[PDB]
Amino acid sequence: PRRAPAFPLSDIKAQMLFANNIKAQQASKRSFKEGAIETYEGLLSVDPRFLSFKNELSRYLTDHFPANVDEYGRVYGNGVRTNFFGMRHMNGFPMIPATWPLASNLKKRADADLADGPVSERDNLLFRAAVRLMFSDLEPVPLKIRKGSSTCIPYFSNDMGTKIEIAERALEKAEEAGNLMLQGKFDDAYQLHQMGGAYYVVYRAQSTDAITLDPKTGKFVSKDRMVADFEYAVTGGEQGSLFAASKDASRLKEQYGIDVPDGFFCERRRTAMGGPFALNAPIMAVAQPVRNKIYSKYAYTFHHTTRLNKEEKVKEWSLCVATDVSDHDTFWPGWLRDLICDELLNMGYAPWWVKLFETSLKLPVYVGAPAPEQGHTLLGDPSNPDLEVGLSSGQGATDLMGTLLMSITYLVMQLDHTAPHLNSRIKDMPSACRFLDSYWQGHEEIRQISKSDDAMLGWTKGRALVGGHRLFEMLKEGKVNPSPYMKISYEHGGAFLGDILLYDSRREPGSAIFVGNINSMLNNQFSPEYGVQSGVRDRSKRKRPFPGLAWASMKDTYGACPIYSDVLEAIERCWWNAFGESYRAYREDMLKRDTLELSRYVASMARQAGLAELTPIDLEVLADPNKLQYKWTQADVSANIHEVLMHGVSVEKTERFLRSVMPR
Ligand SMILES: [Mg+2]
Ligand SMILES: [Mg+2]
Repeated sequence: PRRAPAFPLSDIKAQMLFANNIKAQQASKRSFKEGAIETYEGLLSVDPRFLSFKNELSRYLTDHFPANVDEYGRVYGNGVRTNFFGMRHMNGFPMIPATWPLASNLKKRADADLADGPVSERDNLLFRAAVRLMFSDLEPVPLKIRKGSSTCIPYFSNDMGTKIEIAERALEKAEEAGNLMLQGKFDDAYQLHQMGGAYYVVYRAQSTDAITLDPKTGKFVSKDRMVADFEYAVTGGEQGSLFAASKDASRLKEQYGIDVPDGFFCERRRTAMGGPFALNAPIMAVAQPVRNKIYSKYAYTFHHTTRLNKEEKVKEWSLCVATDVSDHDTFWPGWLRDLICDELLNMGYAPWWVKLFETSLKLPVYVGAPAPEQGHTLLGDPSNPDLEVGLSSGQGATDLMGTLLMSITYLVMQLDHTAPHLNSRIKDMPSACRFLDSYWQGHEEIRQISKSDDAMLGWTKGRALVGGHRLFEMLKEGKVNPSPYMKISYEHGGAFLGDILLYDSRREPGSAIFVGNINSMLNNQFSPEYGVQSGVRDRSKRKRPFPGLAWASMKDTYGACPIYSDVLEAIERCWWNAFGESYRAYREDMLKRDTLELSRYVASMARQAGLAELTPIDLEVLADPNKLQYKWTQADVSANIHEVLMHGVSVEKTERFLRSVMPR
């Protein structure tokens, strides 16, 4: 059922993806690379004292604080959902091999018994109503670009000046490029305007993953992560194999002379993709105004900040169901891309812009190095983009694509299983829009708070409440999938956007509280995804600009966890045993140094200003800007702090671009 074409790096089709510069050529050729991360300045992830510390601490905390999760996946008591063995990885050393990305997810969806389009007219109206509500009365804003981010295919530039030029040029030439694509002239659009080509596959670490201790043997077991070989990826699973990647770290002693303590493993590696910047810039110019609309008008469902902000909504509910979606990005349906595009055309959006948007979600993928002696292959033909990868992580609107799919998927689940009396309110497009507008503002007896694949579904008192309880029971039983669209289950230890919903003896939302996840504190402090990048002079360009700052926001973020104090004492005791030093003093010194360094980057901050004007969100984001890509948004961060991490193209250039895209 159609194997995707594949081209080696030597092929002209792959060569055309990399510009005639050292950075682009190095990216094309880069072989498999691995190494210990510099966890903190002058400390490697594989340091014997650090691994001794991790062994003692993970064992102690699991022993003294076993998980408190009930039969319905509700967290209670200590606020712990699993063991603390997730920290036991040799950070910087990945599992081998990483997966080859699936060129087509059509068979994957069909075999999982998931729909190839909207099941009913009601569902079709709801998905289309979501497009009309999300993309309608948008306001232009400056196009913000992350400092130090790559432009990927074809230039691979990390320079802000070059990035601004590329983005401004892209906004000027998007119409001409989109019109060429409408004529089927993809090669011309790419050659002239660098809009097309492929996504560049980057493999990212998921630093902590499940590890269990087998009581029978006293030996640790890592969670098996299934990977697809090249044959499986190109055939969409028709041929080739899906097998467990090797997390065995024994190899590090032989290859690198690194001592590997018992029960320490190689890290899980996830595919991530970087988009061709010239294609992403015109998409981002529309995506940011869309986020501003949904986070303002539909703030109830979509805008999530603090644990108390979430708590105020959830406390009003009679029932709260914390859902889980299996492999969201790979299962994301191409028919939704086509439905979105069709509806934007119906609204009066520029056909050339819709074509660029459509193309961004069908683009080929360049596979770098999943393992030693593997990769350097382009999947799909850039002359006619036709891939069905699901949702590409580096696309300019991925968060919105996951949010649109999932928000409607959950609403449909609530309609099907709990509220058939509301079906009469969804008769046509105007009534579908009126109903969805009301639902998204939290005005109906069925409610939700969501972001992509993370959500909490609510029921107030009323006719739907009884159905709500049956749906929860169906999820607990786990025999029937409640959705025709995605694989839905209940979360084992309900949480929403990093905050655990802590229930009491009553097991009711009214008396439940949102608390920080203590395991996330440990993940962030002892298993960061990236090293400190001490060689990158401009700190704002680093993946972890100011790691020391997270100590100042720790109490605000995690202080509400029942075992907060216990964990900090256990850390201090174990760090003393391992290093013969105070961890608290070590972090206080790092906090002082990073606070001083920060003033160099903030115009409003004098030579030794201090953190007085900064919020806990500001501090968490300066230590980890990745939180700005999955947890928070621009409006949640102080203006002077957002400027440290991002730079923009003028609103004058974006305003003119947006006028040409949008309906009359
Ligand atoms: Mg899952
Ligand atoms: Mg959830």
